[PDB]
Amino acid sequence: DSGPLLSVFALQEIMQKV
Amino acid sequence: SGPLLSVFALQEIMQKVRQVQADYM
Amino acid sequence: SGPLLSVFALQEIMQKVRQVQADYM
Amino acid sequence: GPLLSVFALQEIMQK
Amino acid sequence: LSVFALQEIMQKVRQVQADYM
Amino acid sequence: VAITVQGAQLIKRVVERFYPGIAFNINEGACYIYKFSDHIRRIRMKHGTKYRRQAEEIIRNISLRKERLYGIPVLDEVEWKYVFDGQTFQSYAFEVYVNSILPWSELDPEEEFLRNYRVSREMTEVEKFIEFRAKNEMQIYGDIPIKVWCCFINELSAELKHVPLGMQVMADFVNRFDSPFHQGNRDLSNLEDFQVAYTTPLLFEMCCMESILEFNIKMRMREEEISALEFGDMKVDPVGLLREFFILCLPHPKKINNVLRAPYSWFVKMWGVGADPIVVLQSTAGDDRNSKDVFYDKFRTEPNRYKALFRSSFYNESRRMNEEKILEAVKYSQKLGSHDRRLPLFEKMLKTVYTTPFYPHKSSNMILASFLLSIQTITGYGRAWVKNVSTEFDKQLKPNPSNLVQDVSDLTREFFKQAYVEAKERREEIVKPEDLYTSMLRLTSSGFSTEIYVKKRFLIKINSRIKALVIFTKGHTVFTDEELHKKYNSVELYQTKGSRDVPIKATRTIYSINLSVLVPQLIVTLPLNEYFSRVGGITSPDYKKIGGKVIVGDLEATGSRVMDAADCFRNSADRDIFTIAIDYSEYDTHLTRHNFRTGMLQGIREAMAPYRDLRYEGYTLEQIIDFGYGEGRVANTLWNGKRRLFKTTFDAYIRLDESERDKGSFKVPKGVLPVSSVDVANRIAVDKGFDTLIAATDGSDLALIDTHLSGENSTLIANSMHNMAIGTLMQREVGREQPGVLTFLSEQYVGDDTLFYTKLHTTDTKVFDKVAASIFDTVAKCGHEASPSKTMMTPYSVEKTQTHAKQGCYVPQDRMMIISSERRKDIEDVQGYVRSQVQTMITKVSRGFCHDLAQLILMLKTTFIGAWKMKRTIKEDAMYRDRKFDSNDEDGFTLIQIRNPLALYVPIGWNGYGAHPAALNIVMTEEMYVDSIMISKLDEIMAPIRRIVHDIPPCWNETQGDKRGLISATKMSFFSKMARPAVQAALSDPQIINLVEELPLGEFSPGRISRTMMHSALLKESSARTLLSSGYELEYQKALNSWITQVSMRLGEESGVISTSYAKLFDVYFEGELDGAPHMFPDQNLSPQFYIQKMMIGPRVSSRVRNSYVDRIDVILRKDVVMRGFITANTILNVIEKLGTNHSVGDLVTVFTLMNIETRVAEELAEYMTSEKIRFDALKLLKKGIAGDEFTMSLNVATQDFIDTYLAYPYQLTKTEVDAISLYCTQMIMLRAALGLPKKKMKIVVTDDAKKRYKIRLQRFRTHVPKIKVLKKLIDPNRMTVRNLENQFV
Amino acid sequence: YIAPNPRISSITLTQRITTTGPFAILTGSTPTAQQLNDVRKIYLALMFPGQIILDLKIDPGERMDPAVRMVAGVVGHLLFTAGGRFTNLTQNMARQLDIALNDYLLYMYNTRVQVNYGPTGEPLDFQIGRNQYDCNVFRADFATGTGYNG
Amino acid sequence: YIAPNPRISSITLTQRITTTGPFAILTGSTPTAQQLNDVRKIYLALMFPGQIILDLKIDPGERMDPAVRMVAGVVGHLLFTAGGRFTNLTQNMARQLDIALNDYLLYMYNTRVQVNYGPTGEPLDFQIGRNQYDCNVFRADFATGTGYNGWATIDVEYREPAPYVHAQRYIRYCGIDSRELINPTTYGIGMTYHCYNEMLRMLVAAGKDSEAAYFRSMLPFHMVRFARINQIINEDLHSVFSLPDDMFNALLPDLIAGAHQNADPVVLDVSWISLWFAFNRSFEPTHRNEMLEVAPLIES
Amino acid sequence: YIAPNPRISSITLTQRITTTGPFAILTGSTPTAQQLNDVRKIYLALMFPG
Amino acid sequence: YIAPNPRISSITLTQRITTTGPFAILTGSTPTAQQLNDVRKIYLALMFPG
RNA sequence: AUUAAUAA
RNA sequence: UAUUAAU
Repeated sequence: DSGPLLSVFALQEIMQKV
Repeated sequence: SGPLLSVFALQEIMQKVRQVQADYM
Repeated sequence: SGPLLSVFALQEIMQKVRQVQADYM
Repeated sequence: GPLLSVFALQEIMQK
Repeated sequence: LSVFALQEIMQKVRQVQADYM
Repeated sequence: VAITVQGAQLIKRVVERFYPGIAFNINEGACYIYKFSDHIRRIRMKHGTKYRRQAEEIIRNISLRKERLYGIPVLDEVEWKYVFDGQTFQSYAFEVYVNSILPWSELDPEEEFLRNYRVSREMTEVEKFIEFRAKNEMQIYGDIPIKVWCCFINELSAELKHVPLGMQVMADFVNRFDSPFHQGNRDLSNLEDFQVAYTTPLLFEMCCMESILEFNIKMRMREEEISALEFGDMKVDPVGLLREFFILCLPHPKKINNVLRAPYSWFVKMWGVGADPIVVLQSTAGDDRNSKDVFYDKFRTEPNRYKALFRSSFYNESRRMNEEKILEAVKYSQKLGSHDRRLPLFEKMLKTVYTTPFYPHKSSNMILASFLLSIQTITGYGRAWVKNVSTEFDKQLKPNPSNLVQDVSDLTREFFKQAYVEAKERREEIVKPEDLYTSMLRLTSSGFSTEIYVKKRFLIKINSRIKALVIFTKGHTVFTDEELHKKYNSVELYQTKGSRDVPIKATRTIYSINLSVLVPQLIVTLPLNEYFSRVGGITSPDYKKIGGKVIVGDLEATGSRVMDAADCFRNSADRDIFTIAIDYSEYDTHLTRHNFRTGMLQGIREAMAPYRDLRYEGYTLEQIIDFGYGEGRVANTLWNGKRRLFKTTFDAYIRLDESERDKGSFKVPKGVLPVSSVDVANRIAVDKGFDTLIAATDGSDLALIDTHLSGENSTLIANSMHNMAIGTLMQREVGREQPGVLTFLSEQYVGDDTLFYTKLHTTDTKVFDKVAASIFDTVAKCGHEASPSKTMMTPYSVEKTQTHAKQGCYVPQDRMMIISSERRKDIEDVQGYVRSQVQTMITKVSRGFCHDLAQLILMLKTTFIGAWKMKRTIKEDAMYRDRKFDSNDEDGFTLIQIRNPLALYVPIGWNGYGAHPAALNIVMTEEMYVDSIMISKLDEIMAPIRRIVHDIPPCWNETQGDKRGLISATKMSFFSKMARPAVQAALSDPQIINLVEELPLGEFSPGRISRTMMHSALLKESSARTLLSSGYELEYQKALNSWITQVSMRLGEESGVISTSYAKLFDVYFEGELDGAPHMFPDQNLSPQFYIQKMMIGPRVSSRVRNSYVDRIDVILRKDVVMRGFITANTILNVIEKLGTNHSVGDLVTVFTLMNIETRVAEELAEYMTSEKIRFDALKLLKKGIAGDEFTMSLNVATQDFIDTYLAYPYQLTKTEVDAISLYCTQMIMLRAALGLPKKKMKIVVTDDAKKRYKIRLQRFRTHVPKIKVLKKLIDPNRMTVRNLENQFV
Repeated sequence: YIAPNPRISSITLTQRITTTGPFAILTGSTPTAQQLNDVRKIYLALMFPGQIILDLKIDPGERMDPAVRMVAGVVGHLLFTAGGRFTNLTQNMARQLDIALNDYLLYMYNTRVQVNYGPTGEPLDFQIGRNQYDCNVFRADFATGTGYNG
Repeated sequence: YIAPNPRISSITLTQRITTTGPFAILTGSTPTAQQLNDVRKIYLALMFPGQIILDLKIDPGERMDPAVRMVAGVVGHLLFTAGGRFTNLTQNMARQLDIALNDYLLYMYNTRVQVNYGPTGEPLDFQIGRNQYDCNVFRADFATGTGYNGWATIDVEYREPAPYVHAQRYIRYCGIDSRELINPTTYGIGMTYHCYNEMLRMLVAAGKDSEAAYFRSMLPFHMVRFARINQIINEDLHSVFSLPDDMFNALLPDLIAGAHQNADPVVLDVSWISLWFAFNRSFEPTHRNEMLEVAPLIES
Repeated sequence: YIAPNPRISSITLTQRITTTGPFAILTGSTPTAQQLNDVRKIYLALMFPG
Repeated sequence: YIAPNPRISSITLTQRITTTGPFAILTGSTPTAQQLNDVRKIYLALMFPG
């Protein structure tokens, strides 16, 4: 099975942390 | 106005996306 | 581009239009 | 900027 | 060439056809 | 195993074969090549120019391949003799073809389909006539050159380790005769230079289509793990059937194929109706037999009640004539071509058609049944030579006490009289004199012409005959005394017949009719069209009203053939229903004045009785019928068309007097010689020893027609009502002659087609024979005649309007040809054309085509569609710029652009096409791509796409959309007396114009509506678009220069417009198990990708779906035919948003009427907007084509039930947001079902964290209250959806 | 034929945007040609008292609308005379209008309004309101003319 | 199957825009094919009183819905007869409908509406309203028939000799006489019966004004439906194959007492939402049976 | 752990669109991981009384 | 070994109207080899009491 | 040519 | 207008 499909803001946070 | 999502950066951080998906599951 | 009409001015314009339409008919 | 209020919106656009 | 449809859905199709039979 | 990598490798090999020495890499978006031609240089030499290269350019590159222009190499195509790698075979089919080649001395000037005539180095008028016939009948058109098709076939044959027979035939031809013809890549309609015969392009097209069919059948049979098809239990070979059918047609393809259409379809229809145990799929619907509320549960087997009824005489005669037609076809093939081959397999199969069982639940039988219906597309379009034949008066059937002509006439009169009453009961009436000029807009070319002036703006004349332009210019000249009384039954007055190509059958005749004849017909036949337009009704014979019997709207009402024909499956699944389907032969020709016309005219006149006090420009209604259907208007018109030809000798021609050789006013073909009159042509013309063709020129070749015409305003309605009268007499006569035998439950008439759902109360063969004889006798006595070899009278089989149903299941047919087209295609916008091609492929796969083969075909097409479109741009130093006018370098060179095959899987908006590799019916948008690349199961499939997703150059689109600057100088002189009373009253005084200029009507205000209509009519014309798009290549060069190889996804689309990307504002998780029971559907024979989708998601059992604001407004505006092409839902939405929330319904009605909308549509719009005032959120939804295709409309998606059972979303959203979320959910569930993921429920999840809620609130505020609307003072703060935003996600 | 000022309807019938009723949905209609001819017939009946009278009809293709009945039940009692010295309409039309008025008066009835039904099952046989207004007087009776303009 | 005019629901059930209740949710739904089949089963049970009876079913994949339950509980007491002379349904179904009606009547209870509970813990055992309407009358009692269509109504009548001497009875649903031909456009304007009036009184007394308005405006549709059913029963189904009066009079006592000496009634099961769809559809016959005039010779 | 039918909240807590309150605010939320663990703790405490 | 008549469990009144049985899932199942052996054991026990 | 279904 | 289904 696949996981959750993240929103734009969560991906933005994962970008900005690194 | 709204946020702009770059495909290149998402492709770079795909491994961390997979990791956080695994943690949520 | 401009402000929205109110009820009053719009109804006045529409009343004039309807009177002219009735006269033409 | 900061999130607006719907009550301030009519004050601004009434001007 | 090979079939581009993977076996997971094809087994289900075979099962429902066998149930029809 | 991934389709992407194998398809990319295959298309790379195809490209490398087509252009030898090219470097085509699969890791780049496109490849640019230069082409050299010496045509322009030698004609530039006429103006005194010189070059240092002479002829060294060709020798430099043809064998050495060293021509490089600014670092980009120059190449050329591969010659025909090396297309198939030099292979050769000993195919007997090639020998059969070359034996069937005829000399020129066996010509028939008026032949239906051209046979195989030779090519000679000499050139007389005979070969010139052959050439003139071939140039406009052997055309391929299409969108891809046929040599690319041959190269793709070669590569696919190498890859599959299988060689088709058509490939063998083409290889054998090219191994000995080399180049058969030359075709232009830039313009595919430039066919020339026939070598061996004039039918070689047809031969190559037929071979390519046969190869495609063999590949399709092999792949489809491979998907199901079967090795052969079955006829009952006996094993058959589909390749053998296809080859034996292909070999027999070689001497004369179109004629033999058109002969053999009927027996194959008869065999497919009749197979299995007599097996003692029979297998059916149970169905259930309402009491009416035409009900669409059908659901399916399971298969079963039951004994056959009608087992003993198939030894009757009718079935024996049907089988015997169906065998005899095949026998004559075989005899003709064996005579024309020197061979003794036949069709042994089909002949063996046909002998036991009734008693051999058919299994709907077995793939090996359904696939064979579908295959037997699709092999008829090999011959391509039925382009033919249609000759003019006059109406032969002296054998039409006259009324007689032994006939029923008077009865059909009287019943037609009665039905026409009743139709007007039924239409008036729905408040639909004839046009009144106040609407005479307005109604002319409900009527492209005409018999008139006009001249107009246009001004170029970043003063020329053009000629146009379009109905809109000619009406707009000179509508007042149509309804005049001098024009209405003209009689078109002379040499100086006539019309002309047109021709339209159809996929398989012979060419259709088009009857162009003058506007002055069409207007009176419209005046008295518009209410009938409107009354019969709507769908649905009761089809029981005991029901009084006839609006339900006419089913002209029943088909194509919903965008799915399966949903619109569920009653066929239900009635074929039932054992109590006996179906009678009767077809007529030359139906239109049999509608004489004795049986059809006078009754119709009398009925119309008697229905026009209450309206006697009206006067239309001083004319009564009776004069209007006279002008519309009179003597010189319809009844006895003289029509011009193709010339009649005779064979004669040259010596007798020169021995003829000079006066008899006068060149008259009628043009003649190239190879024929002019002759003054028909009789003098007849006197000299001889059969044997012919060397000259002649034709008359004075006008005695014209044909006089007194027969129902297909170009009339009320053709379909009158045809269907005449069919209803025939069926009424049929029922009455069968009730009289055989009482109590047949009871009628349903009657349907759609023109020349009749369908009955009856119950049969007998088993004795004699009684059934008597009933059938009575039916045929009744049909014969009415003036028509029905062929017994095509009449259907059977249970367990229903066929209605190209839809087949056997034992409760769907038997599809594929006639969607992909190689050719009816006419030349000009690709103004590449992206839209590729989108439509993907739509067509979806339809084909839904009809039973192979999914992987369709994907391969699309990958082949997507690379070569846009090539050769650049002739002026020169790529120098990585810059795209205009060429210099004359030079030694850039003269005679063009740039070729070949796109990557993977561009088929790049979302629209990143210069790609929106297709998904998982399933063709899923549209790939930007957030769709992001979701796909976040799924671990799709890694191998999506890996090749990720390299080139950002490197796709922009597409050619000369119809960019914002076309402005073609201002016309001539003014519309018709607007004064056409405008609706609101517009006329507004224009009556200028102060009203000044006040309404305050209104936000804008572009459609009465002061400037005329120019808007005029421009919208002008840009509709084609040549005006060509003149306007002359300088588009500069804009394309600018677009290429400004391009940046970066892509990014956005949440909001524009100001006030949102899309499915709005769903990415939240997090999405699937959880919660659902029902695992598979669903039953009647349409078997699907690829596994579609089959799993229909198994996990059931068929649509709900009548309606969810709709958006834009869709509802558009559906309402579709009523106003006059204003349909000008006002869209976007304009109405902008108007109602420029008004506040504090508005009355009457104000909306009056402003909509001020925008020239009809009053009823204005009332509909106003009541709809008043009903939705509280819930209106003033947003527009942008659908990228999601769930709009043929197959997806048959699934239980985009419904309220689907939303209830699959989706959980926060209650705070507005309607448009819910629409976007629902579309996203539908597409994601379809993807998950396609990929084999478990069935779960989508849940929109928002936690209690303050930061994420603040971000969501800010984005929602931005979307609902944009800054640009605030600055322009366009936001209403008192709207409910705005006040709600205060406390949503705090 | 002249219409009144739309401000009356705006401030009275559509005064609140969160509710709806028969009058509210009927204010949105405009007459077709046949309805205008019917209006001409009504005025011709009015101009000739006694000599011309009216009756109600139903078109064969039409189906009956309840809001239209509810509105007509109130309008007809104020437009027409049905007894005393002359009449404008037949007894059947008066009976149908009385039934329509009865249906309108019980439309959105609630507890805070007091309804005490009468001994008989005839239409309009009840007392309504806190002060118990007697609605029996609005039933047609051609001898006295009660309930109409006369 | 005919549907009523949408104006009734538009001006009664969705009369307020800012509030959504059970009836407002149900009035915006669309039936599927299986629910139409259930409606057909319901009408077949209606046309054969006592011989075919109804029951409720739930699929193991289905789950219960509150709004559907309340709507069905209200509607079932008006569609069906549950005692007196015959029955349309089993005792379990009546019990479930009583519980659903009880759950609907206490849905949005507030202080100004007065509720006074009785001694027992039975459903519907309380007084409601300012005037204290007693709701105990609506609980099912098969011996007396109170709370359903047969409540205080003459359902079966014997008039005059019939062509088949073994079946003299006449069925009168809601007290309607089927000796007249009816015009569907204008029939039923001023008609009523006891159970419908009592239900309207109870709905008003509990504070359900919009629902009471909807049911008041839907009454002529109801009357036309039951007139059609009465005509179909009394004129089309009269045959030698109809049950004798002696056997007909004992169907309900045998069901109550649990006796099995005679044959038992056939039982069909339907879903909950099919009741709401059946109340809003009316059967309109368009084609009489083609064996109607040949039946006596076949019987002979 | 299973949630009830959403129609209950649709017809009881968020019935009126023109008003809000504490329950109407809390209806539109999903738990994080820590709150799910707290729910597990609550049920464990319930299954071992005292 | 003889199965009971299918008409005992269900009745059809019209084409689309049919009564449902309480043990539809069990009556549709088919035994395996081991279950058939168990049935044989049961009948052997019945035919030799004690 | 004529009506529909999608796309723009 | 573009494509396609049908007549």
